[PDB]
Amino acid sequence: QLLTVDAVLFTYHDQQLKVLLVQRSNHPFLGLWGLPGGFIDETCDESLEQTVLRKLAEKTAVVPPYIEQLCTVGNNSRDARGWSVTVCYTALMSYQACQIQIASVSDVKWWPLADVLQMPLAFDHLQLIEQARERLTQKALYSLVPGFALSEPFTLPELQHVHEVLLGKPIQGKSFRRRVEQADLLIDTGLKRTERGRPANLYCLKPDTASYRFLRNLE
Amino acid sequence: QLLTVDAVLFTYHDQQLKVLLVQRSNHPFLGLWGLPGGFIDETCDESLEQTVLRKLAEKTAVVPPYIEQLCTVGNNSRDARGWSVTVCYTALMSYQACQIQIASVSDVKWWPLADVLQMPLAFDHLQLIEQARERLTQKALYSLVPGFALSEPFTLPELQHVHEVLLGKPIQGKSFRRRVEQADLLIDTGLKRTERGRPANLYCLKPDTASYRFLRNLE
DNA sequence: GTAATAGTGTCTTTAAGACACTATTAC
DNA sequence: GTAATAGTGTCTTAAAGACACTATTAC
Ligand code: NA
Repeated sequence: QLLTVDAVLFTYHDQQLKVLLVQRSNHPFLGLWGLPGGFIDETCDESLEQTVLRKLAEKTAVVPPYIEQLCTVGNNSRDARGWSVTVCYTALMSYQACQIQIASVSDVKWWPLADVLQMPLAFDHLQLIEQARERLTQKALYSLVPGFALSEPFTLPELQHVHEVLLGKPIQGKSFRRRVEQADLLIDTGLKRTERGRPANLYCLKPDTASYRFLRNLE
Repeated sequence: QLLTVDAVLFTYHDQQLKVLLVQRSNHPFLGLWGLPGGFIDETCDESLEQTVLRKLAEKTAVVPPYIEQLCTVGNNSRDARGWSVTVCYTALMSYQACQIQIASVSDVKWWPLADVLQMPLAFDHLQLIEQARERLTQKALYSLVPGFALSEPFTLPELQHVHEVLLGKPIQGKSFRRRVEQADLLIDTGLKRTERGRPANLYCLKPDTASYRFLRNLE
């Protein structure tokens, strides 16, 4: 081993992306903010994914609905002690699902993505986060994967705004709706949610939203 | 460490993909065919990529023009001797650039992709290879990355046929030519290659072919 | 009624598919 | 001339952009 498994976990709340951060309880950089993650445990971990799920669960108490391997970083500069390797994942979950737990804890917090990009973070985690969010931004163009950051069920303009924040620009609502109906990835619950407008349909994500990719990108 | 760094290295020759295999010089499964790869050497390797390149160069004497990290596999099943982690890459290079040297050698061979899918390979390298070509097949739909498997310069129908083999079906020549023209990724050498037909333009790949993605997928 | 937010109709625009038509070589 | 392979012109199709329109709530 000597290897590490980290995760960049995103969610959406307050019309913004937040990212889960954990304050190191060990040297070096004890008390610096970093990504959740840690060493492999061969007694309970049977795959790398099992590890990153365990590290997340140990902080949020829930297994997130979406988890993709992002990349692995390894070199002799990211850590002053020498050669270090991290297998990094990207994940999405809903904010309510775990806000309650992380709040009664001080070494764990949802941070506003936008802020984070200004905080000094452990090792190369800032870069990893940027990489994660870039890849996420890509998925905004050709999947409905961002949906996994919402609570279920959700309205279509909720989903849309999440995409909009990721692309940093508005999206033709009509285009979005067309794509959604076509891709046949949402389950209409028949319920509605009203918030200062016409009541909007509430939908749940079909599982294969994770694997489904659009043939054309948005712009 | 204890980690390993492998590569699925493809090329194209005789209207088919071949993949570089290396016969294990060590136990276990000594003499079984597997991917080129190996341990990290902290004296001379400074990033993971430097490792994989060194492992490839040690067998081909050529640094491949395209290399992207595929994924990292780690669990307790793929190796009977317990927990095992491989960081695996996908690479492309041209066949002639390398054939000469590797024929001089016996524990190294270009294999026809189509065949490899039948012979037994070390550990989980079969799956890795399939992931590799699956993703390569994806790139055929929305990049010109397959080009890196050809020798420079090459004709557009040469490039096209490579895509066609990856997609396992024929492609509309006009569509391809439009896409290529629009993406402004080829350099016309003003040279021509005549082979049983009208002479065809010879082209070189602009470096940024590696990162360029089309807005719409082919079908 | 109005303000607000959800959702549609429909036209224009983009880029791919289909495929017949031309071009340039060896013979 | 024919056969072969490279490359075009152009109509049709699929799916996004733009944007005016209707719908359904709270007040
Ligand atoms: Na990866």
